[PDB]
Amino acid sequence: KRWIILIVRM
Amino acid sequence: GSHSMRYFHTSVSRPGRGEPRFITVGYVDDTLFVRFDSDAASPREEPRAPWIEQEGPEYWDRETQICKAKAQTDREDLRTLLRYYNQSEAGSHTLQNMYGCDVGPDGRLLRGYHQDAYDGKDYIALNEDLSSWTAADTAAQITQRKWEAARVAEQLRAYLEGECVEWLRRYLENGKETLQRADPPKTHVTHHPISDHEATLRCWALGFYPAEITLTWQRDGEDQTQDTELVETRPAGDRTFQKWAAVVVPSGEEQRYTCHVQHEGLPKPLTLRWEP
Amino acid sequence: MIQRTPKIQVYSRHPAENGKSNFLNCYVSGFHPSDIEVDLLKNGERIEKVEHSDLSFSKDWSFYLLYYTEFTPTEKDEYACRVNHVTLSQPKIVKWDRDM
Repeated sequence: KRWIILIVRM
Repeated sequence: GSHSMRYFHTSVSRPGRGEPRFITVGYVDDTLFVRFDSDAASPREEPRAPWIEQEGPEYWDRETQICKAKAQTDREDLRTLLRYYNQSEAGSHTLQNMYGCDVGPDGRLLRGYHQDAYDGKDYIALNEDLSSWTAADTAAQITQRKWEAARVAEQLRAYLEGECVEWLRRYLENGKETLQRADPPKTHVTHHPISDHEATLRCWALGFYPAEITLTWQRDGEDQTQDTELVETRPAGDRTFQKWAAVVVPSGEEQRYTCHVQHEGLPKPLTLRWEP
Repeated sequence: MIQRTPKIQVYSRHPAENGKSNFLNCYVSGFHPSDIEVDLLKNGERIEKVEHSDLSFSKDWSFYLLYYTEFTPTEKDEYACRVNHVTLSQPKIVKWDRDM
């Protein structure tokens, strides 16, 4: 099950 | 035993040939179970193991959206990193990301991971405490302060301690026929004359799972570390792995040499000799 | 830009028995960047239907790929893997040796 930020940019 | 789940992501820019290619794969231990490729005809995340096929359509919808969203953020990050490193827009560059968790035999988190690399070099990595970062250079320090301000590590920690471990335990139960079965290596020793005074002894290990294994040659019970040729463990193509270790021995000395095989699928570490 | 040249192994899935169906594998690993070209060869000529694994990478971020095809080995047919990479001045050819 994948993660995603619930945006993250470098 | 202990188990792991990992998601790997690669984005490769190709100026003048469209948008960057994005490929991501998921593993449990050494078993691939999902893949996504941005260059596929109708890109979706696809199953690559039988025990993940039972997940319902909304599992596959959410997973596909996450891969697509990740593909987009990598494209923006690649443009960003060109600025951070004062680089031309004409070259191809690479962004890699890995995250996941390790759990012990009782299924509790041993440690989590989240790290990135730019052009094959470490860029920024979440520390084992799951709350601070290690930045490799001053460009990565820019990202580190953006990520500290957004509190990214707090969300990663919640994920790595929560869903990562929980869904890994689920996958381990559903695929227990394979994920919780170690296949021991089939082992033998081959003999290959080189000249009148030398021959190669090759110790084989075939058809084993998982990939972790140790092969050592001893001569008079002492490790022949500096003179043993050891090929990288390689995939057979059928879930199992292969490896061999070789040593060049003076002819007539063959029985001074022993091959030692340790694999988690073996009750005792094996010891093998050559016999004509 | 760091560049790492691929390691190459050519081998079969099962022990080679002349006349019996098998799989020929070319495993390229330890390379960067990720662009690479891999051909499996039969008697010097390129085999047409070769599948490959999806791009993945190791702990040190170097990439690895498995190219493979169904084949039936014989005593006379020669098999090989041909690899080209930015690190190589010329395509490297590695012959299949059923004892390696």
